Amino acid sequence: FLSLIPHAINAVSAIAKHN
Repeated sequence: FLSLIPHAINAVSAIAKHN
């Protein structure tokens, strides 16, 4: 459902947010 391109762009916040 295209729910793959906008997902990775969000995970980039977990890195930074996951510390």
